[PDB]
Amino acid sequence: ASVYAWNRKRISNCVADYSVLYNSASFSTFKCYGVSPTKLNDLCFTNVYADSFVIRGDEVRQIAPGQTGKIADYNYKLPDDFTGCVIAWNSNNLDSKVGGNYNYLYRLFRKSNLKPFERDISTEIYQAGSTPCNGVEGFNCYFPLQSYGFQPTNGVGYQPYRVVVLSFELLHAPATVCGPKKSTNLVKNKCVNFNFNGLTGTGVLTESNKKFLPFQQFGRDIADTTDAVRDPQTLEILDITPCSFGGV
Amino acid sequence: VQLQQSGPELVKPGASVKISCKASGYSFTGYSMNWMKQSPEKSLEWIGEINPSTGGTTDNQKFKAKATLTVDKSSSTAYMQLKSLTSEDSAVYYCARSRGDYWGQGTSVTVSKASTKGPSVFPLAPSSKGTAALGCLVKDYFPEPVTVSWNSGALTSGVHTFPAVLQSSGLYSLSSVVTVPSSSLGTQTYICNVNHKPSNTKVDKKVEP
Amino acid sequence: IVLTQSPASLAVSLGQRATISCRASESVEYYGTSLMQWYQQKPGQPPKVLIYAASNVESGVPARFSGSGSGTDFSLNIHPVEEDDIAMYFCQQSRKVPWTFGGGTKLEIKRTVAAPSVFIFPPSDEQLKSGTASVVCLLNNFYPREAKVQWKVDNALQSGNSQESVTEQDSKDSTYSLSSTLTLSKADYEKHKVYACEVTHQGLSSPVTKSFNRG
Amino acid sequence: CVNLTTRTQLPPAYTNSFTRGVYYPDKVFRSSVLHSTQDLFLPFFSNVTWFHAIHVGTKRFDNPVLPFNDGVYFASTEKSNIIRGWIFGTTLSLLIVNNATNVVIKVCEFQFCNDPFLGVYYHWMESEFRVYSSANNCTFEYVSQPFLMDLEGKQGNFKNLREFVFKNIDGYFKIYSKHTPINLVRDLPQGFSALEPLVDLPIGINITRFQTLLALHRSYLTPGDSSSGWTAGAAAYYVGYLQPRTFLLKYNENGTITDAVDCALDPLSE
Ligand SMILES: *[C@@H]1O[C@H](CO)[C@@H](O[C@@H]2O[C@H](CO)[C@@H](O)[C@H](O)[C@H]2NC(C)=O)[C@H](O)[C@H]1NC(C)=O
Ligand SMILES: *[C@@H]1O[C@H](CO)[C@@H](O[C@@H]2O[C@H](CO)[C@@H](O)[C@H](O)[C@H]2NC(C)=O)[C@H](O)[C@H]1NC(C)=O
Ligand SMILES: *[C@@H]1O[C@H](CO)[C@@H](O[C@@H]2O[C@H](CO)[C@@H](O)[C@H](O)[C@H]2NC(C)=O)[C@H](O)[C@H]1NC(C)=O
Ligand SMILES: *[C@@H]1O[C@H](CO)[C@@H](O[C@@H]2O[C@H](CO)[C@@H](O)[C@H](O)[C@H]2NC(C)=O)[C@H](O)[C@H]1NC(C)=O
Ligand SMILES: *[C@@H]1O[C@H](CO)[C@@H](O)[C@H](O)[C@H]1NC(C)=O
Ligand SMILES: *[C@@H]1O[C@H](CO)[C@@H](O)[C@H](O)[C@H]1NC(C)=O
Ligand SMILES: *[C@@H]1O[C@H](CO)[C@@H](O)[C@H](O)[C@H]1NC(C)=O
Repeated sequence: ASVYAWNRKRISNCVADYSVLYNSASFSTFKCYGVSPTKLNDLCFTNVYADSFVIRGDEVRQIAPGQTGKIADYNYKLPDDFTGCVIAWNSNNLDSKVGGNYNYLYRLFRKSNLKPFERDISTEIYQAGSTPCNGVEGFNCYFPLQSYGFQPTNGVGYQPYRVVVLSFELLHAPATVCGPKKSTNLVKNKCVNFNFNGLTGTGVLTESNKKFLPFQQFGRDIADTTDAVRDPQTLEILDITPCSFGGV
Repeated sequence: VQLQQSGPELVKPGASVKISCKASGYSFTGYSMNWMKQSPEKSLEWIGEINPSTGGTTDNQKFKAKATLTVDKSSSTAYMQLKSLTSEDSAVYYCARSRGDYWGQGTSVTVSKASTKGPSVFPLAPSSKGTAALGCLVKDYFPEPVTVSWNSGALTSGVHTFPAVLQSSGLYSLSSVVTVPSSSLGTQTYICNVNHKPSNTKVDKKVEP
Repeated sequence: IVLTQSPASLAVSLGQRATISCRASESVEYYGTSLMQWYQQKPGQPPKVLIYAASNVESGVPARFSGSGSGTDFSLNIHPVEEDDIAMYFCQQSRKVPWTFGGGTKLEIKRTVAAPSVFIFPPSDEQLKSGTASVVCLLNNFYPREAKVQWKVDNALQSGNSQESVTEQDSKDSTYSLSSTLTLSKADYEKHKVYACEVTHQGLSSPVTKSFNRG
Repeated sequence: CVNLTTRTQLPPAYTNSFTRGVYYPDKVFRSSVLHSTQDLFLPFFSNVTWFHAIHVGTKRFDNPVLPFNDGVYFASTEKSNIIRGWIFGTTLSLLIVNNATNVVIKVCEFQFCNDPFLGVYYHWMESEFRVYSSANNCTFEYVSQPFLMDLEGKQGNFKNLREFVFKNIDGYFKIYSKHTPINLVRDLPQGFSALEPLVDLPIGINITRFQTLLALHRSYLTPGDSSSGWTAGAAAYYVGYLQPRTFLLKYNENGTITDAVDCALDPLSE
């Protein structure tokens, strides 16, 4: 999608892995804010919103919560208190044809700069104030968006490249999504401190013949003590017997 | 998109003939088909602005006069009817979309009290003395221009054909000269061909000392 | 608004930047944005536009052209001036109703100064028979535009009866070709004998005289 | 949309809940033990509102906008695929529609039309949707699943019982399901059945109103205007409201709940 008609995708209700994006060398122009880069997998969020737009090189600094340029203020304005953070990737060769190409459009003329996270698609041509054009292109009345010519050989920061912006917005509702985390191998016959899907304790985790229902995941003993737990990785039920603590 | 514009005018003072600008690939709904004036000098100014979709026109207040700017969208053409004229108001009028990213070929508005006159060819003899120069002088023709060639185009090097000039007679004139070493003056042949299709006049003149 | 544009003739070499400026009557900053318009016209061509507004540029226009300004002060900048960048460049306004362009901003290809060779053509006897006589004082190639041609008819100043013709510089020699014509009646011309033209130019330390007599 | 207007009044009656309407409070597994748990449950032998859908005349549907009232025990009894889904929300907005090709749970802010229904057309295929007027955000969920529902008229005495417990706890709209073949004639049967949980649906909008979502029968033998193609398949459902109670749940050897006792009810159960 173009910058002014920036495409939005909701990736919520789904676990996404953030580490692979960091290990990518192509997505080198990584400048984002708020949550720590290592802390993406650590935290959970209610929503996962992705915005996408191609722009020139010099516009990397222009589009940010702190810095706002004319193209940044209007086409797509990041929130000042930006909880999500931006990813920028250089894609000059794929986007740009020989001697430039003409497929993307940027919008820069309007009376009012858009509020944060506002999409405007209207092609109504601005009349430059008092002079009414009533929908005809003239010296005062000009088309809101101008054709975007892009090539790596061009000048200071005119190289075209793609930008993807991740916004979390976890405040409203329970955090349905989480980053991948806490994967560890299994050991059976040894007193060990276990954490099986949030179940905290210490004991000997042995193989069990008795089975839960496909519904039920945990299991308690009489007097409300944990007795067996189904293994989340591979669906089988392992019984628990805490290791010996008899006196001497 | 291509713009067609018509056409050559020989209007006399006091009259006004509507100039046509055929649009062709124009969208004729969102590009103000603006009108501007180019004279036989730099002297650019904006004649008027029209709205193809709306119909209202905005015009320069200095010379509002009686210029009739109509969005004849049935033919998708604008029309200059600049009522009331004078010999001063004799310049090319251009029609262009929007700001003028693509203009029109333009029409020669020649408001003159005079009329068509056939050209006259005069010999400018070679210098008495080394590169000597000779040529021909085209005088008193209307309207501009006149096509001039040397030896029916056979003489090209050293040939200068200066642009036309307007005099108080209401007619036009120019010169076509050539510079050659004096050795040619003895034998070489030089004849200038002058054609004025508006008067249908063709004159071939020998230039010799 | 009346826009007058400063220096009206700059010489530019290939790849050389230059600034030709435009001053308006007042500030064009109405509505919080300037509304000046910049146009280029090759000799005998439909003049295309170079800017959407104060800063932007039309699509299809190479980025080598640029310029900007504020209020009543605007200017141009073209670092890569090529052969095609030789035309007449006008500046317009769009705030007040009388939208008006400017005068001339001729760009010419830079080269070394060349002195103008001067030649004189006396009217022939065949022309003298008709009822007119034209003396043609012509310049054979010269780069700088500023030149003056003055008549002397038995050493007499002449004015109000002449017509001059100017040609654009060719892209290769980059030298102007100029001509001037003194038109008189046959009796008026044949009354006097000594007819000469004086050419004064910056490439000539002294003016040059080309003279003729009847016979 | 389409205001279906052939209703013949006959205000709904009340029936006995008997010993139905008990789910699994948590994912915990137990075996051969009796656990006393405090949670929201439908009290035993409670009055449940018997809503009908019959055309035999007396043509009448039952699909009001009922208040949620802290959890809802719904129970449809069908011989065919008659009751499609449910609508929740405050002002009417959860949209759990069994749309005969897909189980769509679009959770949006859309404001639909009155008398929500879909209607199916008898060449026994579907007709249209005629609800979900707006779209709005549709932010929370849009989960669906390719399904095939045989929307037809199967004359009989109903053999389906889609027991359902819908409640909203900690922002999660937990849906507990249970299906049971019961013939009977038109009433709610006895016999204990534990409604094993189906889904949890992390949402953020709290629900105060509940609406049943039906389907009409546009046919060739009674076609016409909006009020002509009714052909109401003989079906019904039952609605009760949850109350905070402490129950005694008895688990079997393999972990399924076999019986339960309401602590308050009669002194013997106390
Ligand atoms: C975790 O992954 C393993 C393999 O990636 C899945 O278990 C495999 O199941 C197939 C067939 O059931 C066996 O042939 C493989 O030997 C199993 N792999 C291993 C490593 O034992 C398992 O289903 C996955 N867990 C899920 C999907 O919950
Ligand atoms: C069905 O009938 C009802 C009541 O007779 C009408 O619903 C009205 O719909 C309009 C929509 O513009 C609302 O503004 C009114 O508030 C509604 N009124 C009531 C009482 O609900 C309408 O005639 C029909 N509904 C439709 C067409 O959606
Ligand atoms: C359930 O039924 C339709 C059957 O096609 C589902 O398919 C959607 O159809 C619409 C329009 O035909 C498309 O825009 C969607 O992309 C389709 N979805 C999928 C997953 O293919 C649709 O999901 C549901 N429609 C309704 C109205 O509930
Ligand atoms: C709990 O688990 C299963 C539930 O069916 C019962 O085991 C069944 O035992 C009978 C007779 O031995 C077999 O015919 C079935 O095939 C078994 N079913 C399964 C799934 O293995 C078990 O008896 C139940 N416990 C009770 C009823 O106390
Ligand atoms: C509850 O059900 C009983 C049994 O049918 C009935 O007698 C009583 O009136 C009902 N309560 C109402 C309708 O409020
Ligand atoms: C999206 O949600 C906001 C706030 O809940 C609401 O104002 C807006 O109308 C919604 N979008 C649409 C398309 O209704
Ligand atoms: C129900 O939701 C509304 C709107 O989200 C909110 O104002 C109200 O406090 C909520 N009531 C609860 C959570 O009891």
